[PDB]
Amino acid sequence: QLKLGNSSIVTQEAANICCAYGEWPTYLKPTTSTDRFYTLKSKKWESNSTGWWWKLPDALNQIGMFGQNVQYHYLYRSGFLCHVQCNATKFHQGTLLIVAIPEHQIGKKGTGTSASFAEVMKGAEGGVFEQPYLLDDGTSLACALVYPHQWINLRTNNSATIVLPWMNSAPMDFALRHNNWTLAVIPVCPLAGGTGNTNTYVPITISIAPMCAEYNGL
Amino acid sequence: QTRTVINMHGTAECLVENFLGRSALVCMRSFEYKNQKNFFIWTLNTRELVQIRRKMELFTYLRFDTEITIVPTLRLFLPNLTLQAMYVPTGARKPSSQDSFEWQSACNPSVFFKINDPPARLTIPFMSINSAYANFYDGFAGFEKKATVLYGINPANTMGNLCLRVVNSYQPVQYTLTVRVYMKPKHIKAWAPRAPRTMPYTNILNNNYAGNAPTAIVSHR
Amino acid sequence: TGARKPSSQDSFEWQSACNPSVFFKINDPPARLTIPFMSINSAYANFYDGFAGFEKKATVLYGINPANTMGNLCLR
Amino acid sequence: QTRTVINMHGTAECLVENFLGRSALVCMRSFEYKNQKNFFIWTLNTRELVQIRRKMELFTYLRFDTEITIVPTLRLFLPNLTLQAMYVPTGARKPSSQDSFEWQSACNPSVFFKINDPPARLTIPFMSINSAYANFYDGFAGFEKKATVLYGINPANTMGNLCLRVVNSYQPVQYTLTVRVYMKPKHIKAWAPRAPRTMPYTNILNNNYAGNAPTAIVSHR
Amino acid sequence: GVPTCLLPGSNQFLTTDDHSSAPAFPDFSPTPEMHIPGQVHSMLEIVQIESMMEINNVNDASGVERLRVQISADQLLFNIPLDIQLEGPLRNTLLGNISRYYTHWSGSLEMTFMFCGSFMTTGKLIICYTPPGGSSPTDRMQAMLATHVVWDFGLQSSITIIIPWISGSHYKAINANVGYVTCFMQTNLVAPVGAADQCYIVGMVAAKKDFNLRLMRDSPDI
Amino acid sequence: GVPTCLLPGSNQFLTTDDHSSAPAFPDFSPTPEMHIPGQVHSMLEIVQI
Amino acid sequence: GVPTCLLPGSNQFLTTDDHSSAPAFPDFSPTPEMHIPGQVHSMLEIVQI
Amino acid sequence: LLGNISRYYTHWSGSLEMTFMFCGSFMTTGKLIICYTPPGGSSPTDRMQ
Repeated sequence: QLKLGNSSIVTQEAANICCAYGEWPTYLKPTTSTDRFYTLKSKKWESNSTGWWWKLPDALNQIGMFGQNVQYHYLYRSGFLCHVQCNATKFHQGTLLIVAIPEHQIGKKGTGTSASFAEVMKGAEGGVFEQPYLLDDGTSLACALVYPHQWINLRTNNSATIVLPWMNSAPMDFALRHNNWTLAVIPVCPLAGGTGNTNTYVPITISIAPMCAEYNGL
Repeated sequence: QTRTVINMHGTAECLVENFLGRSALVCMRSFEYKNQKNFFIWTLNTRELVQIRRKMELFTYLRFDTEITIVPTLRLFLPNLTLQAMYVPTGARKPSSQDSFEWQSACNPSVFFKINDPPARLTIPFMSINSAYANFYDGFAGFEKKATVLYGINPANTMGNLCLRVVNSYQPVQYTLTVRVYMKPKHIKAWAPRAPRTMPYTNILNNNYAGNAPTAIVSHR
Repeated sequence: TGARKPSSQDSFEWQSACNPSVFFKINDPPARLTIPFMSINSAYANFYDGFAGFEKKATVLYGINPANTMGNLCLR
Repeated sequence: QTRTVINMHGTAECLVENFLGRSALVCMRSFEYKNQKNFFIWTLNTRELVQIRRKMELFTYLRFDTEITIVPTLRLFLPNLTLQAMYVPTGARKPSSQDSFEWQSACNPSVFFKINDPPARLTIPFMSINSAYANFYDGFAGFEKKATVLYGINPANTMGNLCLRVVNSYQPVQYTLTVRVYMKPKHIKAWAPRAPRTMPYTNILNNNYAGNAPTAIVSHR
Repeated sequence: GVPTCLLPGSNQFLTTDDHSSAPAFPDFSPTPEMHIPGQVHSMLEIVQIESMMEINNVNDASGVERLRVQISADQLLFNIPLDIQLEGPLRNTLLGNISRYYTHWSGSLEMTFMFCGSFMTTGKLIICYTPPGGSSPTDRMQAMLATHVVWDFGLQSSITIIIPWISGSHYKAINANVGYVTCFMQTNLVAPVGAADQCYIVGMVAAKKDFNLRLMRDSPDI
Repeated sequence: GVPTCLLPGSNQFLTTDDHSSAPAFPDFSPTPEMHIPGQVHSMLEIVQI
Repeated sequence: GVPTCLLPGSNQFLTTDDHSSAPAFPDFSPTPEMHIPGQVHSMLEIVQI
Repeated sequence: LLGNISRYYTHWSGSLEMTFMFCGSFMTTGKLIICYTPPGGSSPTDRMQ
């Protein structure tokens, strides 16, 4: 039962919580009770789904005291603890690949113009892959394992944990229009809980905790 | 169908420094001269040539010092013309024309050479505001919620511009001068390697893929 | 060895970021390169009592070690 | 409308030596040659180019050793003509014409180069009688209460003159030779910084301001 | 003064020379660097990172469907050549993409097969490795003789097979051939009334610390 | 005699190069300097004012 | 800077010169060598046969 | 001096000190509220802000 600040979340950790590139997040004039777990809206993992993605600073611009500080303060610097729970019975099957892409430049298909502020900055709602196979990046899903990756296998491994440090080429950056990380949950193998489709949902639960958070300018 | 018995070697060849860090022909612009314009302007970016663009886009962040080597070439329809290569950093007005006041500056570094001389070199140090070049940027240059501000362009990532002027532009002969630019990174430090790209390119300002098909990379068996 | 040869003078292979090259002019001293010991095999074999391929066909030439190739030089 | 997170640096860039002390194109004189005159005469002063003039006028007193680099340029309507750059110190008669006895002197230093050769350099040491150059002078050159003596000209501040002669002046071809002069101070020591100037210039001999208006510098809100 | 002599190869532009050219900015200090996470010193460190492979690279497979092999209701399941330039399963992998920048390569591999079925479902596969030269197996009897592992879903979720050091080069053009890896249905696929009859297997490949890339060349991918 | 090799970027005029060029006056002594008040070493000292 | 003087016989190609020319591959390692039997150091060893 | 010197430099960063001097009589008295709004925040319009 994990708990940061006031909020708590019940976990099912059974293996070492791997830190992204083995660096535990830390903060180093700038600087405090907003370091708490935010559980995003549950997402339906249908058999015909493609894949979801949340931009963490974008995802937390409007959520509680963290959102209030980001709207008030001109800068930020924050690590992210991402907990993903695919909730299903022993009967269900499939594989979720959780990839924390650094600087995931969204790429439209068969257009000249780039993605606008609307298509990129979903916020708390999160986005959906048009082409999961190409990560909407020109890359391959086969090559997506270079990034901090984990597997939710509906057999054995029913939850994933990612610990993202401050990945940016500046000590601090802006949350309003920059996205250091992109947490992408992609179904590698389609959900096949063949119970006559009594409940095809098998919803995914995302929980983001901004750790070692500091800001500049009150 | 093969005869390969490869003995074990060292890791010298597979260094990032030896991979990214060597000269590559990025710019091959030509200019006619006949009976005011046709000066050389070039934005410093690794995205112009597809091969080096993919090789650089293998990594997220990387620092280097850039050796820019300019090779002149004269193509008459050889006189030893004087060439001036001026490296204008970001935030300085670009030369409006060949006969522009910006050339006669006391702040913009430049080199004077001639055709018969060895090709010119400059080493521009790690120039960006940001503590490392970002090949990809999941943000916006400005704060305006308008199409005027382009997506995925860090304005700190600009390395400045290089402007070459043929001082002896007005000559008795009609010809073409072709400038070759060679870019060589030095002391390369790389962080957060990216997934190698598969599909072709559209433009330097954007990462759109058109399409080895977009639904299948490998030629199906 | 194992790189596509320049198809013509105006070929993309010249504008490569992987093939080493030298730029000189006529009045300049003659150009030099020092290609290190380049073969896969730990020494050049002047004679080879074998075959390049496995096919029992005239397509595969006799007494040619494909590791012995030192590469090609292309002047433009 | 901006993305600026600038990390703390050293004070190397903001040194006075690195500010004033680097090459600047001060003189760009041209000379026709066709079917006795059109020799190059230039007074050594920092006041010819407005940008470097303001940058120098930021300080009252300053000592330096001057690197003068001459870049030749031939413009035919290229033959390797011989150029002689003679540095005549203050108090020596100036070359009356191209074919003048002053060129054949045993006291005036000079350099012999040609067009295809690298551009010529001299380093004239700190040359003034006075122990430092004064950009501003609140006095008179002479004692006469007459308009003949100019106001605010220290006659010790003169660095001497540079005279370039094209030895191969008489040639079968009609052309133009353009001389570029680059001035680079060295070991700069500055004293008593002045208020930065705002308004434009009229002449090198005087500090008159004509007029961003003379009653208001900043464009009014 | 001091004598000097312009050797042949002087006044030439070697495109791979390394010398300290005259600095454009003499006393300028670049922006100080700090600890950016995920430091990499060589591409040999990149190939260490495992990557997913297109085992099901048939024309009927479109998009992510190419990355998973179907298994459901004792026939051959899949075959994979170890050639990393024969536009096989290995082409898309970090191994393939990085190695196609190098003409000469040699080293051992580790292949991880992960099962994507239900918790209740159980079965057996036989995964055999055929060294180079030997014809790829066609029947269980050939598979049961070669260096193989009996992978069980019931006990072990994902299996790892270490392929000993292999080599190949493109260098006339006759290409190259290296050993195969094959999977045969040891038993039926046991699934209760709840779990779906269909199941998927996903492939993963990485290079051990013994891998080496020697001669750098341009990749013909683009 | 001693070998030497003219590297690329030789016989070029870098406008920001720093080298000890041949002295116009070899043994001439500049006018000795004395303590002029108001010494400044950097523009970062000027902005302090 | 440092003076130098181009001696006669400079800018010539001696066909029997021996100097360390600029390496085509700067940090490339050639294939390691092992003990090949029948080492020969001179043709004076060949005539012994 | 800050503006004039800094306009010679593209990249700049550092803290400032602003001195406000009153030019009224000795007898005259009053109060002002001087507020600093960090970057991004809209400039204040009322005493409460």
